[PDB]
Amino acid sequence: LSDAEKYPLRLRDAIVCAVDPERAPLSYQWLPNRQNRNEELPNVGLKGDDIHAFHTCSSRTAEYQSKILVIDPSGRGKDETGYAVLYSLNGYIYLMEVGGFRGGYDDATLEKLAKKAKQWKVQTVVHESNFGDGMFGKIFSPILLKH
Amino acid sequence: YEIFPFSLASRLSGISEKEIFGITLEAIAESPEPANSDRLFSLPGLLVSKLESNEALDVLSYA
Repeated sequence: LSDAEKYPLRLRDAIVCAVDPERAPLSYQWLPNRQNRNEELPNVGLKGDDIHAFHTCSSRTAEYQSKILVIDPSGRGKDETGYAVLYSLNGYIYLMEVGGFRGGYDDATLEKLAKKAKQWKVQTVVHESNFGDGMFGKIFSPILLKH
Repeated sequence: YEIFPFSLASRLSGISEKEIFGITLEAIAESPEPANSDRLFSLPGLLVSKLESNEALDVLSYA
């Protein structure tokens, strides 16, 4: 059995919590245990990957340091455009939305992305660039600004 | 993506597309700047309106 190196990434090694949009605790401590385990969330992971909350954490809370939206635009043919929403504080990175929209550079997709940039009150938009394409930023920016 | 809608401009102006490509090529021939790679790999798509099919097959076999 190759089970210890076949898959590097396990769901056991991350903290799951119902975080607050304005303040968050400043540190956490990790121990997977039957007290901390979730049992109701759907779980696609391989056998033994159990979703766990934190064990103990600080009582001191503050607002986050930085807030980013990330986009992977669709290429040739039909595929979903990917996106993600992340904040940071000290050594911790917080993940709050991931998903995708299907289409091209049509107004519906760009409208939805601009509304999503509005909804979480993000601070910077980041995207990948290749081949000297040069289109997507110039296309997207005049649509974003009204939101 | 269509930065410039050739069909709409063609219909409104009364100029065929085959002449718009000529207007572009004459301006390319007179310009003093050197061309870059993205300009060079998109010239056959404009020159292809001039060629007979028996010539375009030779261009394809060369490419």
